[PDB]
Amino acid sequence: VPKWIQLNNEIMIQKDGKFQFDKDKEAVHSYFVDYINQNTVFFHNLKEKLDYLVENQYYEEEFLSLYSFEDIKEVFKTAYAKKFRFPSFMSAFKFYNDYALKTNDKKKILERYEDRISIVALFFANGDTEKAKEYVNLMINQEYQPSTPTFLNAGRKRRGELVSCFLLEVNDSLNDISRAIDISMQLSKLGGGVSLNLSKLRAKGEAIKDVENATKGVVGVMKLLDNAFRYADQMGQRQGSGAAYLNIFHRDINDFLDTKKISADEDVRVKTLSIGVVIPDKFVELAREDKAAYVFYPHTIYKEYGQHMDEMDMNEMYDKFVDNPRVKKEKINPRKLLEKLAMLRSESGYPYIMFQDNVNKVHANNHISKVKFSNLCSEVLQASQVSSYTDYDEEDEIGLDISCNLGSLNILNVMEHKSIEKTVKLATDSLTHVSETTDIRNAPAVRRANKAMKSIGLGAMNLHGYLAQNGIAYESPEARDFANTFFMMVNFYSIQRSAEIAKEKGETFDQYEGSTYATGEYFDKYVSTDFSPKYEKIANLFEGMHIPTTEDWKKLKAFVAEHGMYHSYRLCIAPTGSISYVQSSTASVMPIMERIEERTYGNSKTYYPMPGLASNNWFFYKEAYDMDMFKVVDMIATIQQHIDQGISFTLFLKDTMTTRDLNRIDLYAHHRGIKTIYYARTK
Amino acid sequence: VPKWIQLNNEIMIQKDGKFQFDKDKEAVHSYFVDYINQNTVFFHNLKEKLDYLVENQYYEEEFLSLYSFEDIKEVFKTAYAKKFRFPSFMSAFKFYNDYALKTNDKKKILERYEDRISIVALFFANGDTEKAKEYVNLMINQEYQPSTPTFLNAGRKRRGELVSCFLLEVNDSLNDISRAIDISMQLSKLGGGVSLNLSKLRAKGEAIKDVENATKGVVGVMKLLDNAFRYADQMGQRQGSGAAYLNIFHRDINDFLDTKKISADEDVRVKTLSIGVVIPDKFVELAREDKAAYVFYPHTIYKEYGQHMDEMDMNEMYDKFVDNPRVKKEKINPRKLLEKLAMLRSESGYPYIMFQDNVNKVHANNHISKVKFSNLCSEVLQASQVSSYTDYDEEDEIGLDISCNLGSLNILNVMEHKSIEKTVKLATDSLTHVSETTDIRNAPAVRRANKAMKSIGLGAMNLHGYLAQNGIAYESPEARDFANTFFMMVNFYSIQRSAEIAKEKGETFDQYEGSTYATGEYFDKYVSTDFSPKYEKIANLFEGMHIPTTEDWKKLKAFVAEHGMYHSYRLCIAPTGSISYVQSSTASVMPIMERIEERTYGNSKTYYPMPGLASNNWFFYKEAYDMDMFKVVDMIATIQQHIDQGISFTLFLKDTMTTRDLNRIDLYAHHRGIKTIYYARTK
Amino acid sequence: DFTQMFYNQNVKQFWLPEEIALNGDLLTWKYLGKNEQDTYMKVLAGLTLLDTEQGNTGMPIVAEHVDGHQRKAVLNFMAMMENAVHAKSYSNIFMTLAPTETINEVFEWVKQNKYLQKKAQMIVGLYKAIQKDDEISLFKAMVASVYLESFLFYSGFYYPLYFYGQGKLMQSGEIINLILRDEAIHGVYVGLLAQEIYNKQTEEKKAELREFAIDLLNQLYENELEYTEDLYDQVGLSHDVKKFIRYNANKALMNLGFDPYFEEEDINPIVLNGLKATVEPLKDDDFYF
Amino acid sequence: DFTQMFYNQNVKQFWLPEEIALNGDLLTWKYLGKNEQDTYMKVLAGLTLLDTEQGNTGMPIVAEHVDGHQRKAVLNFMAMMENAVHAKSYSNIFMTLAPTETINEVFEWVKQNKYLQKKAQMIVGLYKAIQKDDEISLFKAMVASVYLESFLFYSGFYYPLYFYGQGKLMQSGEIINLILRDEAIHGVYVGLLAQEIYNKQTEEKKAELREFAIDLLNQLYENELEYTEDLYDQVGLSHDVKKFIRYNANKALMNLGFDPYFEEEDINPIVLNGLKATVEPLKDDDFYF
Ligand SMILES: Nc1ncnc2c1ncn2[C@@H]1O[C@H](COP(=O)(O)OP(=O)(O)OP(=O)(O)O)[C@@H](O)[C@H]1O
Ligand SMILES: Nc1ncnc2c1ncn2[C@@H]1O[C@H](COP(=O)(O)OP(=O)(O)OP(=O)(O)O)[C@@H](O)[C@H]1O
Ligand SMILES: Cc1cn([C@H]2C[C@H](O)[C@@H](COP(=O)(O)OP(=O)(O)OP(=O)(O)O)O2)c(=O)[nH]c1=O
Ligand SMILES: [Mg+2]
Ligand SMILES: [Mg+2]
Ligand SMILES: [Mn+2]
Ligand SMILES: [Mn+2]
Ligand SMILES: [Mn+2]
Ligand SMILES: [Mn+2]
Repeated sequence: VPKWIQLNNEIMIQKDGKFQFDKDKEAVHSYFVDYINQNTVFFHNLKEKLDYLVENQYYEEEFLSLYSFEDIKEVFKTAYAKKFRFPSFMSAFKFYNDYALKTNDKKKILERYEDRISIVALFFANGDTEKAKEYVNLMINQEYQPSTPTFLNAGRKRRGELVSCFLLEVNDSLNDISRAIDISMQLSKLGGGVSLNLSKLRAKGEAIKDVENATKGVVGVMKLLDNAFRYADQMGQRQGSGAAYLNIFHRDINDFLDTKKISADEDVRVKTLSIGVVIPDKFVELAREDKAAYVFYPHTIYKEYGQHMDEMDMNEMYDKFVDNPRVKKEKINPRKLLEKLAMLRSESGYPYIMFQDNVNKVHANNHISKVKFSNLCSEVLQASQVSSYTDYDEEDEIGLDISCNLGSLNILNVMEHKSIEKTVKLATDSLTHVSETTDIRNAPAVRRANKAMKSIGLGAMNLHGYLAQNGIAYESPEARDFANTFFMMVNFYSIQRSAEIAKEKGETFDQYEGSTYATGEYFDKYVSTDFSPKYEKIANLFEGMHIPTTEDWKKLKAFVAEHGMYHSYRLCIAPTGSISYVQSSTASVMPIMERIEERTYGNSKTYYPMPGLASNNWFFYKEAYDMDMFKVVDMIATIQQHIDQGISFTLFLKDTMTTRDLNRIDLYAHHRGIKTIYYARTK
Repeated sequence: VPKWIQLNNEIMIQKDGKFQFDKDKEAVHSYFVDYINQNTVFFHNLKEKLDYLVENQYYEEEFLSLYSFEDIKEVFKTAYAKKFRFPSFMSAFKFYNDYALKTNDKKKILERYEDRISIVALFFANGDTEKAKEYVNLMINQEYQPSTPTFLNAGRKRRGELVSCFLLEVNDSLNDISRAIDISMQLSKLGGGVSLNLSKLRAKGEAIKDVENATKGVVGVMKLLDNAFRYADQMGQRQGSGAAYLNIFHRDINDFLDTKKISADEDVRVKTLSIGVVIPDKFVELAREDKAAYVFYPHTIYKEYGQHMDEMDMNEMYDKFVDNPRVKKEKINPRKLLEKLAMLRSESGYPYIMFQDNVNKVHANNHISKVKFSNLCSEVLQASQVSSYTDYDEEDEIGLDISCNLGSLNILNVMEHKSIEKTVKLATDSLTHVSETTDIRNAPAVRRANKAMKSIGLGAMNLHGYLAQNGIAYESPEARDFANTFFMMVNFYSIQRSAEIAKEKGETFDQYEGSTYATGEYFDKYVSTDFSPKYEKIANLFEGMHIPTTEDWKKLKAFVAEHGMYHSYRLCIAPTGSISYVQSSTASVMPIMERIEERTYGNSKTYYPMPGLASNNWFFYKEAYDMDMFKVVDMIATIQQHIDQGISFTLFLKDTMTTRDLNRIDLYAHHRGIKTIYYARTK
Repeated sequence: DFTQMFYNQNVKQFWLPEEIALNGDLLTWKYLGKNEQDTYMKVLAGLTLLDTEQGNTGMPIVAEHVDGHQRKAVLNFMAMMENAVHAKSYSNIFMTLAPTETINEVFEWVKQNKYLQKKAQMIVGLYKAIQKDDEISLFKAMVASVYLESFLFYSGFYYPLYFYGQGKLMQSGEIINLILRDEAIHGVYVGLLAQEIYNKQTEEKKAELREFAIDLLNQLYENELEYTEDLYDQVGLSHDVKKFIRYNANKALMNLGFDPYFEEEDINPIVLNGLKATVEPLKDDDFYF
Repeated sequence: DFTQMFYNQNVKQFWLPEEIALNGDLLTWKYLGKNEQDTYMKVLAGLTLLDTEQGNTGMPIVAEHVDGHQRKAVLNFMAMMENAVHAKSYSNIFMTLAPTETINEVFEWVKQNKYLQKKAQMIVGLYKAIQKDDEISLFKAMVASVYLESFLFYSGFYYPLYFYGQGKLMQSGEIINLILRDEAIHGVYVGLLAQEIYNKQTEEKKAELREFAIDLLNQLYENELEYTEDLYDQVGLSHDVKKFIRYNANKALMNLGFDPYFEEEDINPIVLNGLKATVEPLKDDDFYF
């Protein structure tokens, strides 16, 4: 057992009835005195290091060639002047095991934290030394964290794509299904998580070229996609991850759900394909009134109306579908379907729940399309247009496939530096740069939507960490007040930066003129409701920072009207799995699952306390499972009212609560305006 | 139970110790006087029938519009003038259950045998009334039988494709793999059996752009193809059938074979994809000498030499592969691999065995490409060039994917009518028409190969029926002499018709100038060796027909040199599974499995005696399992010497014999020049 | 050819009542109508009473007369499951859903019920008629046993499976599914032992044993139809239950190596949702001809 | 007052030999002398015979005659353990350590060994003499069963325990300890049932039953002495084993409620060292907040 691992395991050993949290710090020192410095490759000067990394195909020549060597050296010096120290052993371990650049033999460390941050900053700035230094100060203060793809791969020649969330629309044809399989394989090859909408696909027992009972339904397509994702597994590094979304009014919805049951046969169950269910308000109304619902055959609806079932508003179309004899449908019990969803989420955490009307009643780009499905993490909610992939030697009709750009603000570090505006604007600029530098040659609709929509996702993390280190309970009304104010400022500065980029470049996102930003509707609740903190403690937390008022929001609305907005979407709160360790932050805006988490690496045990955990804030670091899920829903809705896309919202349940409690949480989330529900993790 | 069912079951009720074969005839009468005539749909005249079939989307109106109604009436009258009667109940039952056109609800019979034959003939003639009458006389006499796709689907609006088998070359890339999956689904949707050569795909543990041990090998692609064929299953009517072919020198050859082991795990086992193994002469030489062999990693060979492992001759490059340190290889025991092949064929009948050198030592189009794999029935052996399917928005390099049209000569009916020449020429014309009117819009390499190669497959059926009905034992040297003479005549007249078509159209198949037809090498054994019958009985059997001599072959060689050949490939002997029932013929050139076969249909059981089975020829209808497989190999080699493509050669084994006997049969087949071995069916 | 394989499958299916918590069934039980609760109670008591006969007599009597140490061990294991596991499981379900007085009354009713008694006594009669060293009488008892395991239980299993397939009474439905899975393998195993005896007989004796089996099946089937209407008409399910009885009768016949008696029928989808050749090395000179 | 706690103890002790990997004994077995291996094989074969008859005959027959479904469930479970678990475990040991010919030979040896045949004849004879509703014949068979459980096994158990205590053949020894743990509770349980019957008798009848028990014990004891000498003389342990069987004879008597018969002796200290989630329906009030 290594010395740092012993020093880390000494945390659980209680002295005077208290955990030895400070010992973790010592572990970090050991982890750097015994391992990191010994296995870190050192060079006589930075010029030699850069030459070795470029020549050995570690870095890219293009992004480094935009700067003189003096500017690169100045950026590296700015990164190293902070003298950044990892506060916990797990932060440094996760960085140097997951993100630090290693030799081809994986035994030496080529990149420190400062080196990786400097390289990512130089990639972000695209030739501006001052902008690169600003990015270096942003990331070394740990105010902003690029996502795992961006942070890991920026500036590296041997790399995947910087985007890892991809949403694909699948049209109801064999050509479109095969193209979807191909694109899923290509994007999993790039290292991205792929979500596919299967609602347009006709159900099982439908007609193919006017022969009856011929379609295999969406379950056969799910089997094909599951095989494709198993095959494309990042060159045998990570398990291929894919998601499939189906509307709850699709007839296959039960069989869809049956793919996640344990009792399902081998020809029914898909193991590497996550599933999500899109639930329109009509289904919730039918379940609430206990009226029996109807699941429709999509191809009959398409033949009758010329549009797909998921392309029209089910609230106004459901009665017409039911009363139409030419539309084929099957009787179901919506309450039984809700109970089945709750039971499946209890067993396996699936499916993801998308409340379609909750997403689309605040969607700014409904003119382009309504949000029909979400991503693999159930937080990307954007307009998508299906593509018509025709036969060979025939021109395809390329639509819009969602691929947003991830990046997370560290709420604790951002707010302690009183730099919400600067961090949000710099993160928006970096996300815009990464979106502009993304070029996928095997996903035509993804590339077209990246060029047109210019959608980015700016998330936040360390919400619970910040609240606990400031003596605020996550379920307290003060925490929701802080979340409201902080995320309203984040939205304000994100919109301001998007409008500034649109003014500078002279271009907005495609079909912006029809958006609620152009019409000013988006700013309605912002020009009438003041989002300043209602509690003195939160106001003192925001001291030293200008909180945008209704007049500021009116000025921003006028600015957007005059200049437009560069990004169709700006904010989405991703789970932030492993980057939260490196940043010493709690994951996403979720409450912490455990105060101290026990992990097993190799044959060794390691202990990670939550950041800033001590005896004084032990009570404020309440575990997520012990919390009331209604108050967690309230906080997530408070944040969601300022996020244009969704939030990865995992439910944290105890083994005691039943499926009725899960359904109640889901229905309260639907009532409170929650757009997506990610997971049902049972303790 | 139906009256005809009782009459057919009365065959096995012996009277005076003999089977009541004549009862079978009675059954047909019943089957027509109680079911077919009552279930048939009669019109006032042919005009009303044709109009009803045209407007109700049963028939394509284009092929019928090329004839005036008087000509169509004359063709139908020619078909009905023969007064064709089905001699066995099973012939009529199979036609009216599998090939006769029925209504949309399948409650009535719209097409008689004469109606189907007339429609197929009118489609074949393409506006020529005299040619349509010739086709009608050829098919109503049952001298020639179009394949099941062509016979069933010719002239139908709801038809599929007329091509039975498709062969795809899969290049070593994710884009090519995805395109192969798409094309396999498209062609299975069209109803054709798809064969894919996986020998170019790099083995398991190869590098995908400098990251090693990343590839899943051919087994992952096999699983993808298996799921694709499961999904595309002819709209749920016929199970999707696919074939995978791998060279025996591929490193994955064991894992390949492990896909068919009955103890294989679900993550490896493949159940809807047939497997074939391509064995060069080098492997047989290594096994014979008991020298340990080496299987190779295709990607290392491609990197070192710039060509795929199956793209070059292993007999001359195996030592270079072994001595090359930059080529990666694994040690295997070739005798152990042969024993594994024999055990697998005993257990499940797989893999198909393709003796590559036996195919390519007489292959006439080696300049275009060597034959690297076979079809799903292991009788199509043609040159194929792999396609380079590139990224989206990039032009693809379209290669040649094999596809040929099947058609079988009924040997008994052809020789009874003394019309080898006329039947062969008319069948060649019909297959040329089927190739010309075939246009597949989702398989580009298949379309290009169909347009360029113009390859057709003219098979033969009722070899054993003709031999047994003429008092010739199938294993006798007289039977092999008859096969030699008959198939030399078939080859002569097929080459003559191909050259005549090339002369009349002024065009040959692509790259004909480099073929052995152009250089005259193909005719060598035909201009030096006489293939006239060596036995007086066979010569009497061939009386009334001009058997080509060496002078006729020299004249044909000169004619080909002057005019060329329209078809790259002309003769391939398919299994002819279910259409042999309608023709009252034994399946293909294979010996009969059983004298009387008991088949269960619905809740009833039926007995089909072999065509012409009686007391005097009971022992001439020797069952295949009771026959010496070495003499069957001799027969198949004798036929194969006159067939440019392969023959679907099924091995018929007894349970008592061991895997050593199967290996001996395989090695004798390789020694005798057998190109492919189809199945190892054990009694 | 089969006893060690069945030994393995039996012992790996071992389970105990305590593993399934039953109390959460009260959350759906309270929402059923009186007729539904009545039918469930009566069906449950029917299964309990029949399974007790199998534990006290059916399995032990067959174990006694069958020769072979390994067969006796498998049969002992099956008898153990009846008495130690199944019987306790049925009792647990009852005690959870009904008060003591209600349980006593239901058992009094089902104990007096004409259709339950007819089948229970028919089966027990054949077990009591086994004679030492007489394989014909043993075979007849094995047929009776297979009919109980693979056929007679299923008019009863229908209802718990029907609820289980709807999301109702899931804990007791899980228990019933485990019990049913044991009875299925019991029926298959005893069926193979019966076929062994059958195959030792002359052709005339075989035809006579077939007539016995079909005649017995007919008597039991006609009583099952009456039993079914008596219990299921009040909840409107009898038509579908009858299809399920015939489908399971066919399985019982197949267990005894006999042809199916009834035409194939589809089953209620809710209930459905509830439910080497000798290797010889190449010796060389096989490559030369 | 006791059956329920025995039921719970028996079912919680459930095990299968496959839970214990035996390849670890391969070397300590290889290292034993031919005499030691011979005695070991024969000892376990004698145990196998006893468990075969206890499972096939003894426990099922006692189960048949004892009243009460719970008492029958315990006895049925014990019967299953005898032949489905205990007797089979010995074959697992044999198949690991010995070649097939040695296994075949030892099973042939049990058939022809006069002491093993005599003890089986005596014990099984008493089992088969039980008469329905005759409590005295039942008592006699229960005494025989206690003597098998708590006395007769021990001439066999000595040797695996003797090795286990020296750190030899410890995987096989683990199996044997599990078997011994079972037999100890089986002997107590059957002993309590025997005492029930004995306590119903007149003083005169009791005096006769004690005579029966002591005469039977002495007869079995004298035979076991000869068996012990026959097996253990070649390994030098006969006198030590004899002390062990006398010790256990006293335990058998005590299980029957009788005073110890043999004087206490020091036993070899080596041998002493050898010892889904819950589902509720959705209410209409769960849709409003
Ligand atoms: N907690 C930590 N986080 C990150 N790096 C660390 C940490 N502890 C030590 N190191 C690394 O090890 C070096 C030694 O640091 P130490 O605590 O011994 O003193 P120092 O004054 O920071 O040293 P130096 O002269 O290297 O700057 C640091 O410069 C840094 O590179
Ligand atoms: N074996 C058969 N094959 C094909 N069609 C048959 C067969 N048997 C009967 N039919 C059909 O059923 C009709 C019944 O007539 P059948 O053969 O009994 O003799 P028919 O009335 O004297 O006239 P004909 O033989 O001249 O048609 C036939 O005309 C024919 O259309
Ligand atoms: C992407 C991917 C490829 N492969 C295998 C199958 C293909 O035959 C083979 C080639 O993939 P390619 O698509 O050719 O990958 P590449 O072109 O980026 O890499 P290279 O330059 O080396 O050609 O890699 C996998 O096994 N799994 C995968 O996920
Ligand atoms: Mg379409
Ligand atoms: Mg490549
Ligand atoms: Mn039972
Ligand atoms: Mn049972
Ligand atoms: Mn025992
Ligand atoms: Mn015991």
